[PDB]
Amino acid sequence: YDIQAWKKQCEELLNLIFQCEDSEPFRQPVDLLEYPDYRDIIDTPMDFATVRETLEAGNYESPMELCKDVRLIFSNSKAYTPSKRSRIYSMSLRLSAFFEEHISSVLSDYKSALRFHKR
Ligand SMILES: O=C(O)c1ccccc1O
Repeated sequence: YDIQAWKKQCEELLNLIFQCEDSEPFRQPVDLLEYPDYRDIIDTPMDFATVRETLEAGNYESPMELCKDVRLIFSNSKAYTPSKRSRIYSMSLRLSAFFEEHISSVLSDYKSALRFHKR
């Protein structure tokens, strides 16, 4: 029932993601010189370094907020891809499955901690 435990759990999950080869296209903001039409399709760029920095700055109030930003990295890849069989989009799908399988317990534990506190 540790209400604060999600933060270190998310830091550790981000460490695992940064080690994953599938995260390489998503570690830093999409290079706008390499993809000049990116902002014509994507309204809100997001990347894992931004997520980590937001977390480290103390600017997430809950793991659900972090999860919304990570999910935005994946939805941006899905929206920008010219093909559902592209290399970068295929990496995003694997990385998304890995993230979802690991974040589930972080969210569950946080929500359980809040409920225990309210009780
Ligand atoms: O699928 C792609 O080719 C792609 C390229 C740049 C950024 C995100 C992407 O999904």
